[PDB]
Amino acid sequence: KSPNRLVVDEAINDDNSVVSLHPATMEKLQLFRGDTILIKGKKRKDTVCIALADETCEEPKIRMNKVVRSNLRVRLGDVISVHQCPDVKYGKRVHILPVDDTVEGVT
Amino acid sequence: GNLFDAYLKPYFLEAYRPVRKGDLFLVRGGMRSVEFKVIETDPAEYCVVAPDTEIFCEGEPVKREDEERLDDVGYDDVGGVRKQMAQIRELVELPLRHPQLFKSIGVKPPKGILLYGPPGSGKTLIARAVANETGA
Ligand SMILES: Nc1ncnc2c1ncn2[C@@H]1O[C@H](COP(=O)(O)OP(=O)(O)NP(=O)(O)O)[C@@H](O)[C@H]1O
Ligand SMILES: [Mg+2]
Repeated sequence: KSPNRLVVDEAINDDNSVVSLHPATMEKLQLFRGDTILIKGKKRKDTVCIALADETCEEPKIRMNKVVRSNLRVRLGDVISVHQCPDVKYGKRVHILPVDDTVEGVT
Repeated sequence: GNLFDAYLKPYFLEAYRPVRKGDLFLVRGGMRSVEFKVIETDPAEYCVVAPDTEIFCEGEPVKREDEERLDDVGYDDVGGVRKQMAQIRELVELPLRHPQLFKSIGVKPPKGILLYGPPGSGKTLIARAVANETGA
């Protein structure tokens, strides 16, 4: 039992960076709205996402889209840990590539 | 018999028609269609037939040599269906002729087509025409 352990659920917004948390839980954890946080799930995967306020959600739950859940290897009903990380730094360079199966054809 | 005056002379007498070596042209008459292959032309492979031009058709029949039957069913052998045939063409010709583009786009076109109508209205004819026109 910890204040940062929350049960994942379906989200409203489909963006891959927005994560909505109940304002009560954010105030409990002292989290600034629109700031960066880190989420850890199963195995050893973790992600960095920007949090936002959503009174619709419940305190013991957090809402994420399928992209973030896939990155975390967590299905619905699992529990994830959230940690404040406002010290995130802007990146000078990012090397990104597509996937073969999804990009088949179009070039 | 005298195929020349029967078929070719009416076909060339009026209009000055272009001709190219190796090409087959279709002449309709006598309840049948006859395909004539241009064995040779002068002064070059491309020529224009004129009234004074000589026509030689005393040779033996020539083999088809992998040529397609010009009497095969096509869109010109189907009548009374222009809207339906247009729909069928728009559904079929685009993917079959250009499957690479469709598989690259990612959109899934329909595959199930059902031609329903009274007997004698086509259906079998339309499918053969589409197949022959698309080569599928
Ligand atoms: N719309 C049409 N235009 C031109 N010729 C046609 C047309 N409909 C029928 N015919 C001719 O009539 C023949 C017989 O009709 P066809 O379309 O082959 O039968 P069907 O519709 O397949 N019969 P069924 O499958 O028992 O309902 C054709 O092969 C053509 O020679
Ligand atoms: Mg039939």
